[PDB]
Amino acid sequence: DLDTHFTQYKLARPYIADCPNCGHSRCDSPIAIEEVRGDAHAGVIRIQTSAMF
Amino acid sequence: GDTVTVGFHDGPNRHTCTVAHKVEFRPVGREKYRHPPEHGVELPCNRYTHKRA
Repeated sequence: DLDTHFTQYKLARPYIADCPNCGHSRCDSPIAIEEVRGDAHAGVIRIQTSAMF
Repeated sequence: GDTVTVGFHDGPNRHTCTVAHKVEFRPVGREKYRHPPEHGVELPCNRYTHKRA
């Protein structure tokens, strides 16, 4: 579908926040990780980042 | 990990060397880690500085 993608893109936009990537000591990135989820038996995980894909 | 390796390219070569040598991740305070989290209490630690000279 494309319509649902439009409703996703109708008003959403990326944003910038902080992540504790300690390779660079609390950097602020567009790719800010938020609440990764994994409970599937097969070992799959989905992650909800801070950038539009 | 267990074996430390370092490698850099020049274009024909990968120039990699390896040393079998134990490496450890020592947690401060009283709670074991996998990596220190974003928030919590502060403690006095010791580590190698990052100044040129």
